[PDB]
Amino acid sequence: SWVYSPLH
Amino acid sequence: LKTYGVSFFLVKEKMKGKNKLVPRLLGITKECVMRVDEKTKEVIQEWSLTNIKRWAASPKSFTLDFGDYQDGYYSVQTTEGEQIAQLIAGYIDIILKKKK
Repeated sequence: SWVYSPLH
Repeated sequence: LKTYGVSFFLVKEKMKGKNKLVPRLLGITKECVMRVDEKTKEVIQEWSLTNIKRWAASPKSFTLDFGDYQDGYYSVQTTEGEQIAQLIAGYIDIILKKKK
């Protein structure tokens, strides 16, 4: 699952 | 201003293999995160919020990745690893909102 950020 | 508007969080670290733990303070800035010692309450490191690639908050610890495998991930014990992720996941929305 983990989670990311909008920071592309 | 090594401590102005920055929220410090008491997180514990795992030294080499000591069954023990080492308290540490973590300053979350609006555009960067800093490693603050709990012993000296001084800033030990500084990081950019745009450097964090991902993270994982669990009811026991918090983990972050700068995307630099070589540097390796940085995880510590945090009873509120969630808020630290909500406070962080919250600043990332305020810096990108003004960048539009």
